[PDB]
Parts: sequence; structure tokens; C-alpha cells
Amino acid sequence: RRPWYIQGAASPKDMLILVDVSGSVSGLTLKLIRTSVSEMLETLSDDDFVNVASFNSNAQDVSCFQHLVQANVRNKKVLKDAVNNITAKGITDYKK
Amino acid sequence: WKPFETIILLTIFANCVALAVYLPMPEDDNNSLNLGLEKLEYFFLTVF
Repeated sequence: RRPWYIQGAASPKDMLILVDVSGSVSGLTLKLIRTSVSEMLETLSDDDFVNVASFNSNAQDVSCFQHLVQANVRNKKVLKDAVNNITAKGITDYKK
Repeated sequence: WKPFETIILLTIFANCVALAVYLPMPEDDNNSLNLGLEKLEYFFLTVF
């Protein structure tokens, strides 16, 4: 998980994180999903671009961002705080 | 007066399985089998 290791292990990334917020994920798996997405965001640096979306019968951006952003400490802060506000309700639609 | 009572207690046993295979899910979620058995309810409701 060190920046130097992650830098020398692979090339930059265009990551999109798609988080399921249907009702079935409510409870323990939602709490684990929030912790998991924060940990996943911590393996990203300033040469990677990220956005976190969300879907349950309708897909939307989890944040204010609306496209891929540079994944610096401020943008990752925005995305982590937007992910911690996630709730679970609805039907699942993997196609949307 | 016909054997119209073993037809009825054998579709009463069919509505006992359309209740057992139903999977209850949280916060307003479903699957395909759950939505199929909400069609069988109309059948059982127009037979009884």
C-alpha cells in the first residue's frame, strides 16, 4: 500500500467505482462496502482518475462530481465523505 | 357434490408452497422469483 510500490507495480488508471445501494445490501454489507470503498480510494495517486457512482433501479453519481476527477487528496476527501452518506433502498438493476 | 374438495385442498397446498419459496428481502428489494409469485396470487385468488 505504499505510494512507491503502487507506482512501480502498474500504470495509471481510469477507475470507476460502482456501488450497489439496493435494499439487499442493507445492514452489515453496506457498512463493509463503505469501509471497502474508502480503502480502495486510498490506493490511488495523482496520476489516476476516479469517480464513484451508485445504482439501484437508477444509477447516479454519489457526489458533486459527474465525471472522472484527478484523485488528489482534496478530491478523494470529497468522495470519501460522499460515500459515508450512502443508504440502501430499492431494487437492483445491473444494466442501468 | 363432485370430488370438488380434493381439487380445493390440493390448490390450498399449492398456496402453501407459494408462501414458503417466497424470499423476504430488506428495504424494498425483490428478485425474479418473488415477482413471479405475485402473479400466482391472482390465480389462487380467483380460484378461491
